[PDB]
Amino acid sequence: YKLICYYTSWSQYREGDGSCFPDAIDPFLCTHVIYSFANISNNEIDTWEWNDVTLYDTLNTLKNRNPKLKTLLSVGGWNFGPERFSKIASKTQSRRTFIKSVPPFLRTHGFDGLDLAWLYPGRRDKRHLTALVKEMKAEFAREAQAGTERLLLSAAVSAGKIAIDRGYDIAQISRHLDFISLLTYDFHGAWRQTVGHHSPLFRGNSDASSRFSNADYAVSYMLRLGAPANKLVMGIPTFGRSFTLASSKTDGGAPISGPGIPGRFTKEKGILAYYEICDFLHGATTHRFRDQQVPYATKGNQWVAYDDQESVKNKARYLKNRQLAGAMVWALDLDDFRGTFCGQNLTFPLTSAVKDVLARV
Ligand SMILES: *[C@H]1O[C@H](CO)[C@@H](O[C@H]2O[C@H](CO)[C@@H](O[C@H]3O[C@H](CO)[C@@H](O)[C@H](O)[C@@H]3O)[C@H](O)[C@H]2NC(C)=O)[C@H](O)[C@H]1NC(C)=O
Repeated sequence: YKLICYYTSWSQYREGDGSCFPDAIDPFLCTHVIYSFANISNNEIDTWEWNDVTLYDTLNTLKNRNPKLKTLLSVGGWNFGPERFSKIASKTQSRRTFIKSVPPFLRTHGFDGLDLAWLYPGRRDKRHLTALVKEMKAEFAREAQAGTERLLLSAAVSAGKIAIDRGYDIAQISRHLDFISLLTYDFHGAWRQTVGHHSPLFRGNSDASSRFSNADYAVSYMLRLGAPANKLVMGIPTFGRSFTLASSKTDGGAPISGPGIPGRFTKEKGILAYYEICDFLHGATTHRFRDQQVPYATKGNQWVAYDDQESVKNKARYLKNRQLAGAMVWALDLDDFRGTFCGQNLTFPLTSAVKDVLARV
């Protein structure tokens, strides 16, 4: 079983214990660690943070302790304009340029592969996305002729049915990618004013429309569209989503006035690190959707949708029963990496939970 874990560059600037460097990663925790977000300049892959070269090296030294540990660098991300991506892949001239620039880069800094994080291609992009993948794999296959281990090529893909139909040719790209990460944790849409869970496992016998907004459907749809189970990786969130209640109503469907207040270390409205959530829980009321098998908490006018050890284990069991390749965890820096916030002196409680399920078979 694979266990793909993302590490984000910007988590280093977090104050106090929130600060996280590659240093804190247990080399034996995951099978692959993806460094989050390289950038693109003059149609060529490039660094983002001033000290990326130092961090790249810090991350890749973990491989000295765990010889089997694979690392990848990811291009794109949320702060990377989809248009910029769209622009690079349409013109075969800039595409080939971008492509040829990658292997040397990755080889210089010690990466075993590239992760494509084109955050949401549109209807006019499908054709070009396919081209990018086809050609990149071809270039990688070629570079291996030089006597070295072929570079890996993966991609983070949307879990929403509409987004999927619109910009992805799943059948095509699947035969060229090494593994696909399903972003099964962006289900509750930031568009409108209601309380809801962003990473439900099941549909839940309790609301007819938007049966497409749960991991179960997402996985079944990908399999239907032709992606091999042995290449699909289900994404599991290590963070939670917060909301500011617009009323004293706390149950499903309650009115929302806006995102929840930021966390001490995370500092972003509407998001909270799992370790921030462990602190929040004190004096909070815990609930759990039985149909969807995920929890949520409320305190004052703040409403939080998150994942605990049990929900995460549940998702992992599901993942194993459908016979998927593994799990993907978004942000090791959002889990309790120090292991000092969430009671149990355990390090990486959430990621460890997934690993336990993947490991007992
Ligand atoms: C990776 O990706 C981008 C593309 O290379 C980097 O970017 C910007 O690139 C330069 C750097 O500041 C900007 O500014 C010059 O030109 C603009 C007009 O384009 C002038 O107005 C400005 O005064 C500068 O002379 C570009 O505007 C901007 N380009 C794009 C496409 O966004 C980007 O910096 C990088 N990594 C990071 C750290 O974000």
